[PDB]
Amino acid sequence: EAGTAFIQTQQLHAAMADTFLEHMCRLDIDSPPITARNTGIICTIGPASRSVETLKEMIKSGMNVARLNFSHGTHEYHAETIKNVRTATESFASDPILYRPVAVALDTKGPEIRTGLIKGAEVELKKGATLKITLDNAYMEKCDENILWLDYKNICKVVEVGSKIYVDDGLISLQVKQKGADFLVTEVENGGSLGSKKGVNLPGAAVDLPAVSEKDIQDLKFGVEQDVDMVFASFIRKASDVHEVRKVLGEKGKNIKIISKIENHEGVRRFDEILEASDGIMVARGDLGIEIPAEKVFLAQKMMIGRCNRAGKPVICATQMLESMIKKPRPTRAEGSDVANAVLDGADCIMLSGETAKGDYPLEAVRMQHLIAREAEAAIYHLQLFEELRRLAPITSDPTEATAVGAVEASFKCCSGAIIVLTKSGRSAHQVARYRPRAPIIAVTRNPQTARQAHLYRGIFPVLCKDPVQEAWAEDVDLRVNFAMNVGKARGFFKKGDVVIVLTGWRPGSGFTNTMRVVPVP
Amino acid sequence: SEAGTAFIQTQQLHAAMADTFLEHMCRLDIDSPPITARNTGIICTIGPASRSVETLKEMIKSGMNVARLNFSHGTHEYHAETIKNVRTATESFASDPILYRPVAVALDTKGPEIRTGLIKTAEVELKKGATLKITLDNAYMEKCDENILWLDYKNICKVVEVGSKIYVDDGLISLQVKQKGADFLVTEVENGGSLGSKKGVNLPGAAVDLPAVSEKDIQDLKFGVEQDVDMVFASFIRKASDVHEVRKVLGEKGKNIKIISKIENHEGVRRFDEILEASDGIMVARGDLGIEIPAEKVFLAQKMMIGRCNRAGKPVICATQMLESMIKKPRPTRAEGSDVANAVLDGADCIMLSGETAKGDYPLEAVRMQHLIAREAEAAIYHLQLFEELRRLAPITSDPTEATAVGAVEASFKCCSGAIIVLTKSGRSAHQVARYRPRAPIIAVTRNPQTARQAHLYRGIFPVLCKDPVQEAWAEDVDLRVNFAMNVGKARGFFKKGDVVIVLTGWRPGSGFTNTMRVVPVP
Amino acid sequence: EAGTAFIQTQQLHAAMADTFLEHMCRLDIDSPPITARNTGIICTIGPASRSVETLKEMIKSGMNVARLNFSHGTHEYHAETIKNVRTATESFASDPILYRPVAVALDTKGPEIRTGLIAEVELKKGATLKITLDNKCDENILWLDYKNICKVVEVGSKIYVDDGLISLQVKQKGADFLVTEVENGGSLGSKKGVNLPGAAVDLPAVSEKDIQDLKFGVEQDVDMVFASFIRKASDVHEVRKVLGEKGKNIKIISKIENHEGVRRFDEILEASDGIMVARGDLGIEIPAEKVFLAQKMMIGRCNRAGKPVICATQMLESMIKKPRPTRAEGSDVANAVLDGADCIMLSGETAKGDYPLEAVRMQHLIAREAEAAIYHLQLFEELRRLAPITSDPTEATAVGAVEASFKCCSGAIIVLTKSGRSAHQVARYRPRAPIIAVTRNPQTARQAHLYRGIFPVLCKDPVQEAWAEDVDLRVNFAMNVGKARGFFKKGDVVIVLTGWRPGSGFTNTMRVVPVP
Repeated sequence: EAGTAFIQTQQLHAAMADTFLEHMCRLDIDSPPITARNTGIICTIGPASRSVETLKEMIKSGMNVARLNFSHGTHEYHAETIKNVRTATESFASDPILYRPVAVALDTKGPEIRTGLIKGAEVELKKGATLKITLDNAYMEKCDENILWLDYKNICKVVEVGSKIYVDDGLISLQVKQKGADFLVTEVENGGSLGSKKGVNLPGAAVDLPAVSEKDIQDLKFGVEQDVDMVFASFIRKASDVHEVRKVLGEKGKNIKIISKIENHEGVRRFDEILEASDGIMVARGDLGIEIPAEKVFLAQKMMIGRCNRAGKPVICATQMLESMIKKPRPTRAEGSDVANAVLDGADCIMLSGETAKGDYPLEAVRMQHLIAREAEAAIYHLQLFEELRRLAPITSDPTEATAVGAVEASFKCCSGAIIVLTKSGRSAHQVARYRPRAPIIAVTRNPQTARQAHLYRGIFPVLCKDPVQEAWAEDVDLRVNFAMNVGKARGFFKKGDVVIVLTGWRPGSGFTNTMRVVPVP
Repeated sequence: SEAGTAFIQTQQLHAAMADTFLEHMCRLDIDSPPITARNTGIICTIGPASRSVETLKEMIKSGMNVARLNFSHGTHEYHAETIKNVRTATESFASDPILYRPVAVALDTKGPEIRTGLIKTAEVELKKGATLKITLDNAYMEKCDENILWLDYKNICKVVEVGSKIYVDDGLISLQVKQKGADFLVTEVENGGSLGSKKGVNLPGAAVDLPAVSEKDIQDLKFGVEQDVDMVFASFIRKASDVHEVRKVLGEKGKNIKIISKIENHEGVRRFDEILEASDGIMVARGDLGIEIPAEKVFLAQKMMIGRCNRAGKPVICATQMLESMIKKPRPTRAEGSDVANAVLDGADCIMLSGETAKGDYPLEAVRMQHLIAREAEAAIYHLQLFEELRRLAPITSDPTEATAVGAVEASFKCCSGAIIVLTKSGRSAHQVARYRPRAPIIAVTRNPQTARQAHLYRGIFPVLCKDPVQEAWAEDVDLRVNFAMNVGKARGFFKKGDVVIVLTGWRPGSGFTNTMRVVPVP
Repeated sequence: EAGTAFIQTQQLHAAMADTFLEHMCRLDIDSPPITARNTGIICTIGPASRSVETLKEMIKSGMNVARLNFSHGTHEYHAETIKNVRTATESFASDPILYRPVAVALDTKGPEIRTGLIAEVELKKGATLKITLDNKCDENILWLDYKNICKVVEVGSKIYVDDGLISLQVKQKGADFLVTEVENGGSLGSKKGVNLPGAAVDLPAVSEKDIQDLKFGVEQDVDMVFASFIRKASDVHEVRKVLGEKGKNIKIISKIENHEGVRRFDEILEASDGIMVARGDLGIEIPAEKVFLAQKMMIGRCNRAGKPVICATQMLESMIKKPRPTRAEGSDVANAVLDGADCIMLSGETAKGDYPLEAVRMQHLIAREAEAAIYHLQLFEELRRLAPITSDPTEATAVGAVEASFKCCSGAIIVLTKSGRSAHQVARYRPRAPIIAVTRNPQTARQAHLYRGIFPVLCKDPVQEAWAEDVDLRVNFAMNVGKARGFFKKGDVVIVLTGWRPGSGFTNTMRVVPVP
């Protein structure tokens, strides 16, 4: 096999139900899944998971993307994580059929509001009471109940009367009564224990902090040097923030995908322009949950995933996934359901955080994610997804687009085992993925970066062809198609006598993946 | 460059197809030019008014796709020279392959007939209410008059009852049978009129037992094979065994000749399904049906038969009483414009003109007018619904050609393509596309001359005959054929630089299936 | 049973086909029709048909509306026709189950350009012909009574003569004479009709004579007016003005007879109560390759608006001399029905031909056969999707009635209506089941015939003191009419529309009711 996630046996000839309701009634928990796991698994690599050995096991169990969290660590430390990721990835390269591309993602620390120290270190903040938030440094090393300092100079500009301010990522709540001439005076809504350099969130305030801190500028230039596939850009509030990130990555980093993290109210409010400007979106439920009423976050998640699905842009669901698996070898029922529901809402990828970065069971976390994501696939109602996305786009006439919608249509009609797409940039495979076929998309490419970036898209299984370009265009095609047939047979996607859809250009160095073939598997 | 006037059919590809049939009707505009090409085939009967090489050339230029020969009259030698003139006219355009329009030759048999005897030519006046005795007794063959009538159908009596109608001379004279003898009938003249010598008889509702193929038809079918006709229109088909008989006589030499069954009576309508299964296509002969069946049911029979043909993906031709007024006038009635148009809208693949082109005074104007009406009727077809219904009825399979043909039609609607280009040897791939009824014209590129001619049986196929030799690189042989079809479509005004067309081909030489679809911008 | 059109037996639990194509595929010429005849029949009354005896037989054979052509005849002559129509109609009053309302239609003469008098001269094609106003008939000289042709004709105009049989081409005017050349040839008799292309005709839409005819119609209590030569909204407004206050309930049906009417159709429709498509007149200016489009477009727009549309002219012409129609005529009629026409009108066939009775019965036969080919599922689905999104209770109620009628395979939708409004709303959505509109207003009953699928019945019973008893009595009358006509039987289901509580007028109440 070469890993517990390698073989994902499909059955192609099930009756598709005429209604969503019937699709639900037919679910059967005693039935093994009969579909591939189509959602991407992103794991945060840190102290628990950064050894070459653990990483190999994680790749086997279904990790597609390694996330590096630049909130902590030096460049040296993260360069050594990346090197171990690439060693573990390349250890499977000897067998091109069993090689799984693994992407590297750099997640920036991003703009932050921090308190100043207690004196340096705890203080008890009293339900009711008053607290003055002060702003000049002559009060930074001394806090306690009376006063509190923080580094965001413009708080007073962006806060109004009755605004919430949260301290220590949600713990302490505050209610601003008056803006007191470059000061703030606050009623303690919640109250708890207060420490030093604790994070501050401003629900519904249009924070004025730069798109990119100087620390992020240096971390993004390191990402370019280190050849990363994508960046997760923090606290994105407007289209300009994205353009700034893109400016920093410049010409050398132009092929690096920018995933915008939506972590506050302004980001949700300005989502359309953020989406316009971005390559993808990450929904940070934890951070949204501080910034926005608890009970609206599920609305915000569903909206963002629907809009991304409509634009054909990758969306990653993040934070609070299998967080209990930091300390235990199984997740709760509720975690299972939350993960499942993100896949069912239409997420392309699910990201694991502390569960893989620093906890006691990184391996089991990956495996459990793969199990849940794969079981969720039974409850996806493919017909409706495809029918609605088809119905919700213009004429276009872009040959590659027209051919993508056709391949997906053909995949349903023929109950195909796969859609094989030959692609240099990945674009055709991405265009196929936005129409949400049931069949796996086998994206055959010679470009190693294309192959790694393809993991951002639901349903793309990237395979990296290492064979040189054959002279005769038609036999170069048959060779890449052959490689795909062999992977798909080996992963149990299909077998002899099944049918697959094949997408290609026509003749060498053509503009457009504009050629669709329906091909029996030999 | 226009050597036609049916040749240039300028299409406008970029308007939204309405979301309802009702809205499509509401948006019809008599003041704007048609934006579609003329997709139904035109079949013209060639006779004294049309058989010269010169008239035939202009008939091709005006839209004629198929030359019909009516073997009801004329000798083998008369019909052989007609066929020769059709081919001389057709081949006069071969010098420019872009202007060349394939033209098919169809042979329409006389078929089985019931005929009366002689009036000792002389006529006698039959009067309503009077009694007429019909006798089989041949001692009377030559002495028909106002009291006794001899017919040559020796089984009439087996097949008729008291109450039964008998029509004579194309429905002019009606008799109801009042007493049923063994060798004879006695009947009340219901209608009345002047009865001539050797006139045709119809038995409405009677399961007529004459042979599928007369002695004269066997001779005519063998001549068809020798003359390399493209199709036969077989008369008075009543049941599956009738079609098998025709197929047996055409035999192995005639195996590629298409058999179109003419439905001309009640039994044919009733046994339509078995006839359709056995036939290559169907011709609805409304005039004949009008005698054989209550006049006011014929429109139901037509709609029914055209529907079943569309469902089966088999050509259906509507014939008789099309632009008949144009035998003597240079313009048709409003009613005829409407009846032709409604046969197009019913789903007809082709329309056939008869005396209008065979013997009338304005053969050329009948062709021109048929083309005008058919092209305007196109605006009124709601293409989207036909396709969606045919897609949803089709038996579900994973067969690659069919998935590809359906996909190609789907893409043609979604990209508003200017054409579907299909490279086809036998024509099958192009026929598979046509049966899904795209709005866009199908340009079927073939090197097979016969394939090119027979393609006209299907609505929407514009066949072009590629003359170039087979290139050594398959990919180059494809682009050569595709380029040719591009040149043709540009010249006919189907599309232009910037537009998109759908292209269907195989994948490598021979292989098996036309399983490749490309969405190609027009260079 | 009194008459050949009375019993229209139905079978209800069909299963409608999933596609239009399957619907066509399942047509079967040997099966008797299993639906009522839903299309209205309008007959022109004239010398052959104006006797009480003939009118009675015509009613029994399916005539729903009697058209009076005021192109000819005096007020005295028409008053007597109307009196005969009403005598014949009221002869059936004595059994209310058997009583069929019959409407009277007044068709205006309108403006008419007409030639003079000399035998037939053959205008051989190409050969001169000058027109004169000087109050003589060969290839040079022809006179006509439109004093302003010269003012309205500019070198290159066309002049049609005798119902488009001839077409002359002016290309030199002389402000009193015109010098034409024959463009289309034919034989030319005496005292003919003439037309000009586009909007050239400036003659008033309502003439002094039309004003007198329309006021006559008001005093004779006619149900509808067929307004000739309507070319724009303001022609409709002038007719409505003349009919005025007293004639406010008279339906105005604008006749579309020329290219200009087609061009300005949207405003004519808006301003009219309905439309008549005069195919023959259309075919004078408009070529044969376009007339069928105009017909389909106009019937389509009428259907979308919910306004009655009548197909007229060249229907069963051959039946003027023959007792049977041709195949082509049968098809032409059937195709008007399938196009969505609410009524079909007979002209010379009933007015002056030898077989008035047979032309009616044969119209009925064809219209009833055409019903099998109508795909009611799609009509309703589409008209539902294209209706403006209102909350109007009467509209929601009508749509719900039709939907319940399909779901329940109901034998009928029974509508209790003083004004007919609710029955008209239901007919717009094209149910398969017949609409039995129960009314005590005789005008409502008569005007109902303009709408496809309405069977109007006139309740003669007095109002019951208890409202629910008054409702049950009218519904019971409807059940009886429907059983006698064979629409349904005991054990079937019907849809019933009413108001809630006495003397409303607002029909917002739907019930699903077993046939007892």
